[PDB]
Amino acid sequence: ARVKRALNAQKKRRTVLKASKGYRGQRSRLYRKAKEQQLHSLTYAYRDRRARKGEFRKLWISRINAAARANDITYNRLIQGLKAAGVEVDRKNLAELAVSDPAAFTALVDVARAALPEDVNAPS
Amino acid sequence: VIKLHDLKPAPGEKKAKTRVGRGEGSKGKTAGRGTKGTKARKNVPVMFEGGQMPIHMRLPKLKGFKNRFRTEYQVVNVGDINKAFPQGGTVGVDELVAKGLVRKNSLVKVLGDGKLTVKVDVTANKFSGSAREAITAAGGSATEL
Amino acid sequence: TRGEVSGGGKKPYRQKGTGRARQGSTRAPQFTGGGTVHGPKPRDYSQRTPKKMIAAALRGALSDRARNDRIHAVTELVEGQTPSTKSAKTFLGTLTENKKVLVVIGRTDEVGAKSVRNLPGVHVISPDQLNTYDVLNADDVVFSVEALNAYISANSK
Amino acid sequence: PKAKTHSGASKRFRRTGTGKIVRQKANRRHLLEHKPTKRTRRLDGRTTVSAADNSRINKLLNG
RNA sequence: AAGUGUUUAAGGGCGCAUGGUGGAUGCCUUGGCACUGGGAGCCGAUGAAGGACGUAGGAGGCUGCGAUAAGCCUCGGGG
RNA sequence: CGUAGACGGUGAGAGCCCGGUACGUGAAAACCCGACGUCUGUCUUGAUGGUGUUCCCGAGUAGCAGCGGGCCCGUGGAAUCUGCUGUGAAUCUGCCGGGACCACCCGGUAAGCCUGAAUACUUCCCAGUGACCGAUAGCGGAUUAGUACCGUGAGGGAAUGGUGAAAAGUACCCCGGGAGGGGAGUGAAAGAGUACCUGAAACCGUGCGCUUACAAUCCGUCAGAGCCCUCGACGUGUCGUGGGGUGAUGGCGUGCCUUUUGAAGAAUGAGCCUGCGAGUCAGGGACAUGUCGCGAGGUUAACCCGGGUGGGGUAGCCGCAGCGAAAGCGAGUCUGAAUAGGGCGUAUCCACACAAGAGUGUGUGGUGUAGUGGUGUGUUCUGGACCCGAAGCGGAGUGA
RNA sequence: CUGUGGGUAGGGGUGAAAGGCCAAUCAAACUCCGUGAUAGCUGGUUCUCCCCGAAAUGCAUUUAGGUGCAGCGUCGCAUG
RNA sequence: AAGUCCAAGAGUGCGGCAGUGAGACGGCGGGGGAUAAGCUCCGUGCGUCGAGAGGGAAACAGCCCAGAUCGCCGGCUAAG
RNA sequence: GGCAGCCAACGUGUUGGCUGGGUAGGGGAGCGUCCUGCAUCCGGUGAAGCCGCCGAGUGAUCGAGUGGUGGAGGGUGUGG
Ligand SMILES: [Mg+2]
Ligand SMILES: [Mg+2]
Ligand SMILES: [Mg+2]
Ligand SMILES: [Mg+2]
Ligand SMILES: [Mg+2]
Ligand SMILES: [Mg+2]
Ligand SMILES: [Mg+2]
Ligand SMILES: [Mg+2]
Ligand SMILES: [Mg+2]
Ligand SMILES: [Mg+2]
Ligand SMILES: [Mg+2]
Ligand SMILES: [Mg+2]
Ligand SMILES: [Mg+2]
Ligand SMILES: [Mg+2]
Ligand SMILES: [Mg+2]
Ligand SMILES: [Mg+2]
Ligand SMILES: [Mg+2]
Ligand SMILES: [Mg+2]
Ligand SMILES: [Mg+2]
Ligand SMILES: [Mg+2]
Ligand SMILES: [Mg+2]
Ligand SMILES: [Mg+2]
Ligand SMILES: [Mg+2]
Ligand SMILES: [Mg+2]
Ligand SMILES: [Mg+2]
Ligand SMILES: [Mg+2]
Ligand SMILES: [Mg+2]
Ligand SMILES: [Mg+2]
Ligand SMILES: [Mg+2]
Ligand SMILES: [Mg+2]
Ligand SMILES: [Mg+2]
Ligand SMILES: [Mg+2]
Ligand SMILES: [Mg+2]
Ligand SMILES: [Mg+2]
Ligand SMILES: [Mg+2]
Ligand SMILES: [Mg+2]
Ligand SMILES: [Mg+2]
Ligand SMILES: [Mg+2]
Ligand SMILES: [Mg+2]
Ligand SMILES: [Mg+2]
Ligand SMILES: [Mg+2]
Ligand SMILES: [Mg+2]
Ligand SMILES: [Mg+2]
Ligand SMILES: [Mg+2]
Ligand SMILES: [Mg+2]
Ligand SMILES: [Mg+2]
Ligand SMILES: [Mg+2]
Ligand SMILES: [Mg+2]
Ligand SMILES: [Mg+2]
Ligand SMILES: [Mg+2]
Ligand SMILES: [Mg+2]
Ligand SMILES: [Mg+2]
Ligand SMILES: [Mg+2]
Ligand SMILES: [Mg+2]
Ligand SMILES: [Mg+2]
Ligand SMILES: [Mg+2]
Ligand SMILES: [Mg+2]
Ligand SMILES: [Mg+2]
Ligand SMILES: [Mg+2]
Ligand SMILES: [Mg+2]
Ligand SMILES: [Mg+2]
Ligand SMILES: [Mg+2]
Ligand SMILES: [Mg+2]
Ligand SMILES: [Mg+2]
Ligand SMILES: [Mg+2]
Ligand SMILES: [Mg+2]
Ligand SMILES: [Mg+2]
Ligand SMILES: [Mg+2]
Ligand SMILES: [Mg+2]
Ligand SMILES: [Mg+2]
Ligand SMILES: [Mg+2]
Ligand SMILES: [Mg+2]
Ligand SMILES: [Mg+2]
Ligand SMILES: [Mg+2]
Ligand SMILES: [Mg+2]
Ligand SMILES: [Mg+2]
Ligand SMILES: [Mg+2]
Ligand SMILES: [Mg+2]
Ligand SMILES: [Mg+2]
Ligand SMILES: [Mg+2]
Ligand SMILES: [Mg+2]
Ligand SMILES: [Mg+2]
Ligand SMILES: [Mg+2]
Ligand SMILES: [Mg+2]
Ligand SMILES: [Mg+2]
Ligand SMILES: [Mg+2]
Ligand SMILES: [Mg+2]
Ligand SMILES: [Mg+2]
Ligand SMILES: [Mg+2]
Ligand SMILES: [Mg+2]
Ligand SMILES: [Mg+2]
Ligand SMILES: [Mg+2]
Ligand SMILES: [Mg+2]
Ligand SMILES: [Mg+2]
Ligand SMILES: [Mg+2]
Ligand SMILES: [Mg+2]
Repeated sequence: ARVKRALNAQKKRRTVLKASKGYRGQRSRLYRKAKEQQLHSLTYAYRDRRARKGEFRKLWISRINAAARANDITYNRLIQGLKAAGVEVDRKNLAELAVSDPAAFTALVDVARAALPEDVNAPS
Repeated sequence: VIKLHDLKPAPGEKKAKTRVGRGEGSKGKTAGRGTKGTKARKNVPVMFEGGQMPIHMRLPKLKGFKNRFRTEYQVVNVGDINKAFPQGGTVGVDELVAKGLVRKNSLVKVLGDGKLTVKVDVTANKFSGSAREAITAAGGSATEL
Repeated sequence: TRGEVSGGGKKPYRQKGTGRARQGSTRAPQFTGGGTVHGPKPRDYSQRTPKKMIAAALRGALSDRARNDRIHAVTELVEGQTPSTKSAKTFLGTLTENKKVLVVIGRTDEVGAKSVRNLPGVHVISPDQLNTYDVLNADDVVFSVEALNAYISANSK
Repeated sequence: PKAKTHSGASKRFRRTGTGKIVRQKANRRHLLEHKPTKRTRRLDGRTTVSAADNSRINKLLNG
């Protein structure tokens, strides 16, 4: 019972080659080089799927800091005051507030400053 | 009505063969052998120890000889006569072979292990002293061949 | 195998200096036309199961047919002196509607086995040759009086 | 082909009624004068083979 | 005046659509492989096994045949 | 219709279309078989068991010795068989063998010769079959195949199958010197045109869409403007739980495999694609573990009868008692002078006693003891034994 | 010096001797066969996922880049 | 004596199948060396790498933080 | 919010608690290929193969969903 191993062999080839479309060079033409590229591609996708949540938090913090300093307050004091006030909006939607409607951001900065110690450098 | 396609092996009967060296998912590129050495390609004989004197060569040969003229006996204990013969009676070698107490063509010696209670007439190649006392103290008689 | 294919005695070329893979003969397995490595060789496939296993399987299959009224006894398949697939087919059709039947007949009865041999679903076997495979194929088993008695008598002692 | 028993090991190892494999202690064939009798008699009779060697001795005995 | 700001493709990349080359894959087969049951178990100076050269109305190869040369006679079969 | 539903072919799956199949019938001649006669030979100028001695019973042989060979037996205490050399008998109250040798007993009758059956094999012929291959497979050889070719020679030794159902194989016209094509026809199809079934990938073009000429890129991934296409909705261009293509730009980012303490490594291997290329099989082998049958039993091997996978086959094998070097004894046995300790053995557990807390023993009762044969898996043994690789060794030959 | 014909063959031949030459090969030619020689050495060994998960130490070794046994992994059973 | 104890997936015994037996650097105790080596040889219920991804040290197996079941365009922290 | 391994509780399929980096290596459960016993189904109103579209599964992979090409054999179940 001899088998011709070509029906089964071609399946993963087609999978990997179809996944490797758009690759510049011979990484989209040859099954071996495309497979080598797919290894890196899926590890990189895992890595960046994990770090995307940090990149977006970085972006939100940067936008919030700029808007806060426009409102004449530092970012760190702003979120310290928001923690003190009990207003518990995350940095994502706090960035949507900074961009879309700045009046609510101004009011929220007012609340954060009102709920902040009379001396932030006091020994307490 | 069971047909040929209704037949199935008993659960747990058939195990799958371990096909080895068929990828890195299971057992690949070494087929469970690890890296190089003698064992990576052939084997080691079971009587090899690395060149030190083996276990079968540093120990003395067991003392004695074999005595090709040995007289071996197939042995029945007296307690089995009770079970085999609920009433006793005459009990030779060949009507003791039928009860599966000895092999078919061999010398038979009777030993006195269990407890014999029935009236029996035992004939055998040889007897034990305890067996003879048990046979005759239970009311029967024992004769050698 | 590697040593049975034609040729291959020579070492194909020098073992060093040529800039090519070290090759010991042209009939090596990796070559086209080379020897097969772990390839089939003739095998005897019979395995010897104990006698009472076989006998018990026979009895169990025949019991399975008997519990469901799939066993029939007949005096004979067709009135003798001449085979007739037409009349034997009609009688067997009265006797059963299913597709496959075992027709267990004594070896001497040739007129009967001749008249039932060409029916597409009908399998003819002798009582002393009865096995579990043929009875599990059959939807019905059709004995003759002689063959049923013969199977009973071969197992009555 | 039927397996072969290792002959050098059969004339050295033996099994008891239950099935443990026994042995003969060494250092008792010559050069005996300087050995005290306590050493001489702690060196004779059989002794069961070690559990570490029981695996190879079994293969040599059954072949 | 200062500022801003599309359009280049010699050539190249990617996707698609369309072909060429190539001869895999599928499905096969005037070929093989392993056996089973029989037969016959030797041929040769009455020239063997195997060949050379020839041989058809027209050139070669394979087959058949031998200067009686894809054949000659007799007996059967068959159409 | 069927004693025929085997298998093929025929324009695609045919028992009733063809060849056949089941079943019957047929040989002039040659050859192979028997059978009956001529023929050939022998036995009967003759049979039988007795009663008492002499002769005969395979000679340069047996035996013996030296040196070898072979026996399970490697010179060993070494018989039996046997070669070369030397020496060398008896004819039956002889001689040979029974593992040195001797005695007694037993078996036989060397140095003369023929012999069927049961056993081994297949160049060749016939008929079949395959949980065999299917064109890089199977024979080296589906085709010029031991061919072409390579070598002085022994010798080595390839590659090459598929139009269609049927050649109906493209008349005629046009461009071209032809090759090749374009119309027209053939055909079910010419995305079947004797470069011919299907026609993948590598590789090579052409057309369109997006992008790209201030930019240091393991060539991706995540975020992402702009453009292009498409699906919905409202409507008539802008959103939407949308989907594709391409991507200016920004963050991160040192190939794969081997082998290494450690390689992106400037260590190895790999130009690319397609096809191929490595733990297999045999065995009542060994050990272990599943599963099944029977169970103190379990099972047959050769073999015999079955057009079968079925049935007989008790020879053996394993379990059933051990201790001992052995004679032997036997729930014991060995050692020993020891009812004196220890070794091994008495399935295992429960209780009740009697003795010591030096590790518990002894005994009376009870319970009662599990193996074996198929077969799957792992490992193993003997085999080329997971696959590939030397320099070299031997035998017989070919070459000045 | 040269043509034609011939002879010597592999542990052999031939050598004004270099281990030269013996069919582009010579510290023992080539072919086939033993034969799939043997290599403690190098290389390669092909699908997936789930659970667990080392060692690079000791001892011996004609041993030191190999192996045996111990240690250390896994699975099954017993104990807890 | 307790603790852990819907776990260490811990000990110990028997068995089936192993791989391993070239280790590296860092902290502490030492031999050799010149109280040199990214040297060499030992000890360590020492660590990490090997066999470890992620964050820090510019880059940087072995240092510091921390042990990756998958997803999220949530939050709090560790070394820094 | 999804999965899985070990274990526990009621109880008999749920829930809960712990755990789920990993080479050599051990164990378990599976994907795809071919040949076959038995059973069913599909196919010149177009099988396989190939090329796509649109999808699916935790992975090998799937598409008795669909088109193009193609021209005769295939699928599925349960064993070998
Ligand atoms: Mg792209
Ligand atoms: Mg097998
Ligand atoms: Mg691996
Ligand atoms: Mg690999
Ligand atoms: Mg292993
Ligand atoms: Mg390797
Ligand atoms: Mg190593
Ligand atoms: Mg090893
Ligand atoms: Mg051996
Ligand atoms: Mg050969
Ligand atoms: Mg090169
Ligand atoms: Mg070789
Ligand atoms: Mg071949
Ligand atoms: Mg039988
Ligand atoms: Mg022996
Ligand atoms: Mg002595
Ligand atoms: Mg003394
Ligand atoms: Mg352009
Ligand atoms: Mg003859
Ligand atoms: Mg001719
Ligand atoms: Mg005629
Ligand atoms: Mg047919
Ligand atoms: Mg004589
Ligand atoms: Mg000899
Ligand atoms: Mg001798
Ligand atoms: Mg003779
Ligand atoms: Mg071929
Ligand atoms: Mg083909
Ligand atoms: Mg060939
Ligand atoms: Mg020539
Ligand atoms: Mg037409
Ligand atoms: Mg067509
Ligand atoms: Mg072509
Ligand atoms: Mg074509
Ligand atoms: Mg620019
Ligand atoms: Mg830079
Ligand atoms: Mg980028
Ligand atoms: Mg970068
Ligand atoms: Mg190296
Ligand atoms: Mg390395
Ligand atoms: Mg190094
Ligand atoms: Mg490199
Ligand atoms: Mg480089
Ligand atoms: Mg190297
Ligand atoms: Mg290279
Ligand atoms: Mg190949
Ligand atoms: Mg086997
Ligand atoms: Mg004994
Ligand atoms: Mg003594
Ligand atoms: Mg005792
Ligand atoms: Mg059993
Ligand atoms: Mg088994
Ligand atoms: Mg040679
Ligand atoms: Mg010559
Ligand atoms: Mg001259
Ligand atoms: Mg000459
Ligand atoms: Mg010389
Ligand atoms: Mg030559
Ligand atoms: Mg030369
Ligand atoms: Mg030579
Ligand atoms: Mg030599
Ligand atoms: Mg050999
Ligand atoms: Mg080898
Ligand atoms: Mg773990
Ligand atoms: Mg030594
Ligand atoms: Mg080890
Ligand atoms: Mg273990
Ligand atoms: Mg605790
Ligand atoms: Mg745990
Ligand atoms: Mg553990
Ligand atoms: Mg070592
Ligand atoms: Mg070491
Ligand atoms: Mg170290
Ligand atoms: Mg160092
Ligand atoms: Mg130090
Ligand atoms: Mg030092
Ligand atoms: Mg150092
Ligand atoms: Mg240290
Ligand atoms: Mg390593
Ligand atoms: Mg790290
Ligand atoms: Mg670690
Ligand atoms: Mg610290
Ligand atoms: Mg914070
Ligand atoms: Mg801090
Ligand atoms: Mg759970
Ligand atoms: Mg894990
Ligand atoms: Mg974890
Ligand atoms: Mg592994
Ligand atoms: Mg399929
Ligand atoms: Mg099937
Ligand atoms: Mg149909
Ligand atoms: Mg049609
Ligand atoms: Mg097929
Ligand atoms: Mg179509
Ligand atoms: Mg199709
Ligand atoms: Mg299967």
